[PDB]
Amino acid sequence: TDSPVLALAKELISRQSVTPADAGCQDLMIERLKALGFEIESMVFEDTTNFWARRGTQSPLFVFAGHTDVVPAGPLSQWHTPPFEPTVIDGFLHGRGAADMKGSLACMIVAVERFIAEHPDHQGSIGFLITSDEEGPNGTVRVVETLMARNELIDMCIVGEPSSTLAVGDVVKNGRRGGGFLTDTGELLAAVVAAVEEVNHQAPALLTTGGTSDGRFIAQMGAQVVELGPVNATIHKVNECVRIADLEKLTDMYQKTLNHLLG
Ligand SMILES: [Zn+2]
Ligand SMILES: [Zn+2]
Repeated sequence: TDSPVLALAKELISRQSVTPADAGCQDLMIERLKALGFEIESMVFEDTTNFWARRGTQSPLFVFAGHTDVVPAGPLSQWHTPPFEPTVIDGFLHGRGAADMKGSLACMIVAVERFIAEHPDHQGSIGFLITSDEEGPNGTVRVVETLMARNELIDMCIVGEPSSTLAVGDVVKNGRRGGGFLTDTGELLAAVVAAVEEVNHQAPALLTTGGTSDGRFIAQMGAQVVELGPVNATIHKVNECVRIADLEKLTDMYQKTLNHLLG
């Protein structure tokens, strides 16, 4: 039987959540998080479902952000495997969303599970901010404005978009907090770099620009933001896939980031 990482990633992949459809992916995540003490707030905007979940009431607020939607399969004649059927071949998990970004979502859930099991008494708070419209040419903005307008301000945020080139964690992208005009302690990037170095024994390359508008918005509003996720060589393409070993590594990097920040 699978690791909980692969088991959950497979589950997510099976749900045909073509933008902006969620197809029940968020309910899967919400069930896992409800079991860990998270309060959940579902929020629909336009044709999209979103949610915000939080565990803890104390500073800092650390958040995992991402989307459940995926882009269309493209030509089925080109697909070696059924696009919405998670298909394991030679150590790789094939399917729409494997890399962008249902793999990372499963890694976020199991990392928080493992962390909350080792550190039930963690500092700070853990949040999830999940949307289903990211591949569009709205949801993030609407959720973030809701949190701001009730003075619930994310301190630090990992966006699990697939940031990597050859191997998971070889690149991460760093947001500029408030566009580079708010003070920035570097506490998040230090934590993530620390985690990536433990796992890979190599520092990631850094980009300071170029991520998603979604993450750029979170940073502009005041969060420290880092994008860290799987290899992106196959995103939005036929025969999208992810190295399963890299999903185990990413889960560890997320758990280790949590240790450094909260544990
Ligand atoms: Zn994405
Ligand atoms: Zn995408």
